[PDB]
Amino acid sequence: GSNSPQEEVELKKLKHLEKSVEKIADQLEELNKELTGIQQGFLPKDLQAEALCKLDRRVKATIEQFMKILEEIDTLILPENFKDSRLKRKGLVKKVQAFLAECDTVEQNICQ
Amino acid sequence: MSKGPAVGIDLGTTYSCVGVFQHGKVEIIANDQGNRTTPSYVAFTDTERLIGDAAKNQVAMNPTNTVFDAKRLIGRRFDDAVVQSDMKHWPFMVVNDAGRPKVQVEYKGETKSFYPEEVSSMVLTKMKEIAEAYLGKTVTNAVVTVPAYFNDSQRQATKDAGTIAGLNVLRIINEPTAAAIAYGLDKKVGAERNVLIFDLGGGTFDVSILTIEDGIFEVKSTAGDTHLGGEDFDNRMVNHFIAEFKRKHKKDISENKRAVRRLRTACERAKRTLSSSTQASIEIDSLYEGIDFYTSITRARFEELNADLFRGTLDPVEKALRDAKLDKSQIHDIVLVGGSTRIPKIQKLLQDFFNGKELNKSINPDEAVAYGAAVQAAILS
Ligand SMILES: COc1ccc2ncnc(N)c2c1
Repeated sequence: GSNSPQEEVELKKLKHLEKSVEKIADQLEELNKELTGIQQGFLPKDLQAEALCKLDRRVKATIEQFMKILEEIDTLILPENFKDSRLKRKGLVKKVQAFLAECDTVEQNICQ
Repeated sequence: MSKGPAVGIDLGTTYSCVGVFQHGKVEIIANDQGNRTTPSYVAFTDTERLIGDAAKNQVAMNPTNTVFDAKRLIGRRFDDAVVQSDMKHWPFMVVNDAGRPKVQVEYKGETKSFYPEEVSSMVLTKMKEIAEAYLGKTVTNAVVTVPAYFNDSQRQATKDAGTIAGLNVLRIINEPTAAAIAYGLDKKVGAERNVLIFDLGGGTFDVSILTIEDGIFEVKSTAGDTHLGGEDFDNRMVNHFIAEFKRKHKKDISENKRAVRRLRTACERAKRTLSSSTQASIEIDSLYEGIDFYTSITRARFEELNADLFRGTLDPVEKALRDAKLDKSQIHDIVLVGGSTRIPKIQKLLQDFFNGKELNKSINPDEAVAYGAAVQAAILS
């Protein structure tokens, strides 16, 4: 094996980032449930549109938190020999981008 | 909380800084987020009002209701050429109230307007609080700085912002005067000294020439560019990288706002690296259409991309010397202020202009103006 103590520092940074992504992802899931809650709820059609648009501040905050994670990930410089670090970084960026595309779907379904 | 000392405040266009003289030294005070400078930003939302870091951190979420650049409006009439040109570029509204400008926002679901001095009073309240949190004592006395070119109305409106914030403004002093005080240029033995202050930071470029004689400061001339700073240097790097992505991948990333933002954030940080290293590396995974962007830039390439902008900083210097009726050989002291003066090419262009004369630059250039204001606040105590 060629696994170095230096790579452990980078993997520890990436784990922390994966932990923050899970927390933002939990907020996106609570927003998805609240959106469904309005759609399958007791309010009439007009008040439903207003309740849905009230989630705009919250979806924009989730999008912003995911953008700040990408910016933090973009500060990392990982040598070619840091294979596990590079695989973990790429997997995290792709995961965040798939979450960003779900946020965009929510944005396209509110305040229309 | 018992009574505390007097502080010095640099109330800047995009950022503000507060310092205190204690134990024979100036200490620049960190804010609640551990930052030695605080954004001159105020945000209005559906539930609250936010100041500093908390306001700039949500600008992308709420651009229309987040105010900054109040200093560009303070003490001005609505029909001022500067107000008219500037507003076109701000996401927030600027309205006319009986000849005076007001920022108009949506706050707690209502349309509300504020005068520039009310916005600046909120930033000053935050600077006051920052000082109090560190000292664990009440802060009332302050020296607040203004540009040397500010007129009667702009100086009075700044003083009113201090008054509304509950501050006893001991003195309103010019930013180049505070920078000269920071380096103790007024304590040097001899005859009259001619000082040039080159200030490149906050998004503004100011050149001032002063004369100091037995503790008395006189402004001889001012010159510069109101819209020149680090963002312009970052923009050139963004343009360069966008062109590079087209050459390598035959794809245009410029219409994707998130890809441009990721590239822009990494360019700002690479620029900072290039002030102390000769090369910077950037790695951005899945930047656009799943393409990873791994690249580098040398200091020399960064200098070539900004060559006209860097060279152009000398025109205001030439102009300032002409209006002061001084030759460049008559300048006793040159002071560097503002974050962008850390750029080695700028320092080189200025030193070569003054035929190899050493520059005053040991004080953090982002903090130098607050440093001088803190010393002055202590001398006035
Ligand atoms: C705040 O720290 C820095 C460091 C280098 C820099 N180099 C160039 N421009 C800056 N504003 C800058 C700021």
